[PDB]
Amino acid sequence: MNTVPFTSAPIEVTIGIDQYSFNVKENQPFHGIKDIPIGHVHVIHFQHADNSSMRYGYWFDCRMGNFYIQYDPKDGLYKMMEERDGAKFENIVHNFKERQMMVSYPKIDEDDTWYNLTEFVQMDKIRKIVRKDENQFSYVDSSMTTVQENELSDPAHSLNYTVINFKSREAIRPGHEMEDFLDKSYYLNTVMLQGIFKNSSNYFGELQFAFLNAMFFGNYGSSLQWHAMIELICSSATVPKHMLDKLDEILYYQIKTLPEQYSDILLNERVWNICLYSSFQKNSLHNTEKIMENKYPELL
Amino acid sequence: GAMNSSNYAELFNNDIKLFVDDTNVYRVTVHKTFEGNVATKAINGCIFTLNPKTGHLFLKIIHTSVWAGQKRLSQLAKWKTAEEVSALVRSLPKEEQPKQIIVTRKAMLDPLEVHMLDFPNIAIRPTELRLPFSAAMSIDKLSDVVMKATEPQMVLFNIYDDWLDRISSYTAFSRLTLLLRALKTNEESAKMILLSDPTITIKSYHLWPSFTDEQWITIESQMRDLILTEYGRKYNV
Repeated sequence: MNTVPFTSAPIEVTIGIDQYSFNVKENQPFHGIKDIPIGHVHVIHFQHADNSSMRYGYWFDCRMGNFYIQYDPKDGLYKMMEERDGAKFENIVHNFKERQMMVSYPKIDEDDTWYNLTEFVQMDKIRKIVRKDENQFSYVDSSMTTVQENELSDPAHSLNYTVINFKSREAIRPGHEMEDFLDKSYYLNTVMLQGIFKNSSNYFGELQFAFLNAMFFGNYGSSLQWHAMIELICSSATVPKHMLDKLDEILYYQIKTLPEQYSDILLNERVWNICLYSSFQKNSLHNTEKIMENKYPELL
Repeated sequence: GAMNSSNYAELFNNDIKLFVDDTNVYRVTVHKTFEGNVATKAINGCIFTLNPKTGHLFLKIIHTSVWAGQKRLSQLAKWKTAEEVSALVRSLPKEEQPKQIIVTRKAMLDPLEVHMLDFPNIAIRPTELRLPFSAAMSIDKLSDVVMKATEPQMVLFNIYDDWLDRISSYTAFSRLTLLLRALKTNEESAKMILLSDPTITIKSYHLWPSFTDEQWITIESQMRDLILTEYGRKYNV
C-alpha cells in the first residue's frame, strides 16, 4: 500500500483517484490519499469547483518515487511533485495518518475493475506518449491535442499517440490497394504489431490509456485514438485468437465503467456498429456486444 | 468540397480537372437458368473520364474477362475504376495531370483516394449534381466501340466534336448534358430528334451530327421539350 499526501487544499475541487472521486472544500483539512494499491499505474485528477472546463490530472506509479500534491497559486492548479528525501517523506506521510486527515483508496476486494482497465498500461510507455522526461509522472488535461491532430500546435504539450491512418501509404501496400483497405490484416499484424508496437500488450496498453484519457479528461483526441485502435482490429480478417478474446474483455470493462450520460460524445456510432455487426469480428466480441446492447441499445 | 449548382463555373476555369463516371463499368444482363434460377451475364463496359473544359474523353473499355472468377463484382468494379483512373493519371505528363478528380458517385471516393495515394495534391471530390453520364452508352459510336472490344483498350474522343471552334466550354457542356439528359429520359425520342434529317450527317471523326448554329438551337429546343414532357408523365403533373 502506498500514500500520496497533499500539502493543502486551498481551493474547492473534486478530486479523483482512478475511478473513485471525492468533493473537497476550500481550505478543508485534506492531506492526501492512502492505501493506494502498489502494482498498477494510477491517475489522480482534478476539477475545480469554479471551472467545470479543464479536468486535469497526473498518471503515476508508486514504485517509481514518492509523490505528493501541492496547490500552486501562481498557476492556479494542483501540482504533482516528487520528494527525493525518503526520510522527510515517510515523516510527512506518518504524521498525516496519525492525524487521520487522509482518505483511503476505497477498493472493494471483489472488484478487479481498475486492473481490468489498466492491465496493459505501463508507466514507461505513458512517458513516451506524454514526453516530459524531467518528471516521473505524466500530466494530461482536457485540452491537450494529439500529434495526428497537430498535423491537421505546441509539440511539448502533445499526446504522441501512435498515428493510425487507413488511407495512407503505410496502411496500403502498392498493388494490394483494394485488399489492404478492405482487410487491414497486414497493417495491423505487420506494420503495427510486428513493426511499431512489437506486441499486442503495448498496443493494448496504448488503447487502454487512450480510453482512460477520453474518459477522465474528455480528451477528444484520445477518444479518437481509442476508436481507431479498436477499428483497426475489427477491420482485420486475421487476428490472433488471444487478441480477440482479450479485446472483448478490455472493451467490456471500458463500456461498463463509462458514465451513462457521456455515451453520446464518447462512443462513435459508426465504429461500434462496424465492429459489432459488420466487421470480420462481429461474432468475436460476445461480452462487449451483450453489454453494449443492454446498456446503449439506442446507439446501435 | 462537393460540387453543386453554386460552384458549377469552376469546371471551366483553367485548372485541369476530370469527371469520372463508373456507372457503365460493370454491365450485366439478367436471365433465367435451365433450373429456373436467375443468373447474370456480363457485357463489356467502360469508364467515362471526361475533361469538361476541353471535351477530351478517355474511354477505358472494360472487357468482360476482367470479372473472370471474381466475387463481389459490383464492389470490385469501383476498385478497378480507381485503378484504371490512377494509371491514366500516371500515364499523363505532369503538366497534363488533373488538379481535381470529381466522381459522379460518392462510392468511388474511397477507392480512388486509396489509388491516388501517390498523388496527394490531386483533390478527389464528390458532386451533388445529378449528371447524366450514364447515358454515354446511348451514343452510338461509343456503344459500338465498347461492344466490339476483344481486350482491354483505351479509346480517345472529343465529346464536343468541333463545337469549341464556335462556342465556350460552358455552352458546350450544357449542350452535352442536355443531350445526354434527353437520351437518358427517353432514348428513342432523343435519338429520333438527332437523326430525323438524313441530310445532316455525322463526320467520321465525330460523335454528333454536323448541325449548323441555327439547327442546334432547334435541336436544343426539341430536347428541352422532350425532357419536360417526360417529367409531366413521370409525376402526372
